[PDB]
Amino acid sequence: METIAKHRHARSSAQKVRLVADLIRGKKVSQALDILTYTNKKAAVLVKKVLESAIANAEHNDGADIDDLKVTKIFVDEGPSMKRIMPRAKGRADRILKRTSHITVVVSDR
Amino acid sequence: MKRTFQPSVLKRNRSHGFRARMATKNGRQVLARRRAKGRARLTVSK
Amino acid sequence: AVQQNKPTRSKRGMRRSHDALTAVTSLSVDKTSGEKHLRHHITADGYYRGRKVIAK
RNA sequence: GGUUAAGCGACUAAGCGUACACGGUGGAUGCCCUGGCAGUCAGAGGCGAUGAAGGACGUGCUAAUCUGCGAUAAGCGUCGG
RNA sequence: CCCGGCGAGGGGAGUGAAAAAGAACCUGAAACCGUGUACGUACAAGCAGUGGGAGCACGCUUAGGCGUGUGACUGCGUACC
RNA sequence: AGGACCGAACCGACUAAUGUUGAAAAAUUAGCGGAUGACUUGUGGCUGGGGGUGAAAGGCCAAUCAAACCGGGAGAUAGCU
RNA sequence: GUAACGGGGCUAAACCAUGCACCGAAGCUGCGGCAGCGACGCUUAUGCGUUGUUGGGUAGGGGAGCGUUCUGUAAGCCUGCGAAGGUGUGCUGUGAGGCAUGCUGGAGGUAUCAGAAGUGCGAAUGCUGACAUAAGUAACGAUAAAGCGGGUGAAAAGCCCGCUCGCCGGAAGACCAAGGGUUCCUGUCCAACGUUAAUCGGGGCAGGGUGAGUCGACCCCUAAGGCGAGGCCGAAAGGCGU
RNA sequence: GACGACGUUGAUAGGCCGGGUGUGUAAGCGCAGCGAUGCGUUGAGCUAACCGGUACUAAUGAACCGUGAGGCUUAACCUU
Repeated sequence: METIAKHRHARSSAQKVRLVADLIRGKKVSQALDILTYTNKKAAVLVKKVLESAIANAEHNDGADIDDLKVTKIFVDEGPSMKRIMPRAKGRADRILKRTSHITVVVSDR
Repeated sequence: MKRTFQPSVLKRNRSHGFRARMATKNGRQVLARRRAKGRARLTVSK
Repeated sequence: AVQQNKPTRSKRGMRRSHDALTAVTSLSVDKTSGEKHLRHHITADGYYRGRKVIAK
């Protein structure tokens, strides 16, 4: 069996979150938890909460074994960008793109 | 830098107010055009 | 000052070939509490080499 | 079989490319119309000092807005349906 | 019910013909950004394709030597308006 | 006494550097000039576009001036791109 | 930068003469196929037995067609036993295209022959929206300056408390007008707003708060100036003015 | 980034000890002077990056990566 967890409309650009996602792809959840805890980065705080949700789902819904689990798939998709205005010099206006991300994590007992 | 808009409600109402518009033939035509267009704020009164 | 042609997805990814992060492969483990942490750093509970350094 | 020498020689992918599959973003396309456009046949062609047009402020068991109403204030009387 | 900050956001459950119709909601195209698989790519120079073409992978096949994807190497080749 | 002198406020803007997708659609920093006067400033008022005002530069008249802005004639005309 | 055979190299692989071979184009021929114009058998309600020949093409002329939306044919036909649209596959035509079908989709679509057009886009420094690029780069707005402890909290360099440090002090303090109009206080919340985080905020939500015979306005009085009964003037509008 | 040294079997850095260097006679006390000051204690006190030493502090036991005899053909050698 496999489980899924997602965090949609996250306040971070996918490019920044993908750096952390590449560290735990194909790792034991236990090993991935330790990699995110001691990773001095913000996206790691978000990914760790998505992973933790996947663990809880399996133990609750599927009553799975924790140690027998491990990450299977993880990907960060681009989310809706929020349009803002940044006043520049000489009356010119630039548009800020506060990018968002959709984080997804998958675990399995395979 | 000293900009163009130096607000003064007195000068605002005396220059573009309702009674200032109703005091001339052409000022009354301004209100007629704004009434025909459907403006919610005919003037700068309040 | 500015580009004459739009760079490609390839050059973009090629430039990001060195932007990947590294993960600490190992973590310290005290023989007193058994809890693991970074090396040359202190644990959460505070134990350190079986001397009970700062607790509170 | 063993050693040496010469010659040849795949397995690597940090990343990238093409294809396919699965997705995200985005809101095109199709479908829909209590909205518009242009007309036809009928009407009515004026409102106003008996205070107009258009507004302000109010008005509810009501915090806001819209609609209606005007301190008799989402309504009063009467005659009919 | 569960993770989470008595959050956001999700996973189940349940409603429903449909939740991949969950309100950021019919259909959900393209640019654009990604995950996975196959092949190719770290001694090779240029409108990036075209003709030839090995090898690999996959699907066929009453072995039928064909198809699909990839494209080492090689001839020619300086976009459109 | 002084359109007197030195010099803050205040009013100005001679030089240099910085800034030049600026902190700023003309500023900052260090110096500079005037500083009882033809000074400066608040409030209100008047002058309206071939017109105003101008110790006069074609200067200013709402970041727009060798004829303001808005609307209209108007889909001006364009033997040119 | 060899740089005056394209190069390597050549004493012939140079030059002259002669001769026989071969390579060599979308030229010619061969094989198959399409189309146009011609003559032919009055052939035949015209296709050929055949027949010759032609077929590079801008401006431009002529001819013949595809497809799109709408009207009639159509209360017909297809369609929840799955329409349009979307996405693939396969077949097919000289081409614009067409047919079938898997998945998606969940309700309209439309033959044929005619008819009418907002009928076909890569360009116009085209218009609108969306999304890239540069790039996770510049920058985060005065070089007045922060440090520690404790508290709160999911989380504290930025909030609260406290001890120090530093800055303004003819202000970077205090009270007003103008202007703004609830930004004031309390509680609560952190999505967005704050160029970072945020428990904080001039942010969100809710509630509360502005008490005058003496302050100010209104009021009385007038300045500049404005309006202006009559009036004077002026095509009208209107202008000046008692 | 890299490069070099060291990581307790240890002088890598800091501190500490001593020295040197620089500054130029600290503070306090006492004496003299009405006093400012001067004199004595005293070339004093302080002294950064330097020199020579010193495990007082920090450089932790581990863990992680990297493997397990290294292709085919041919020739000469082992077996001139």
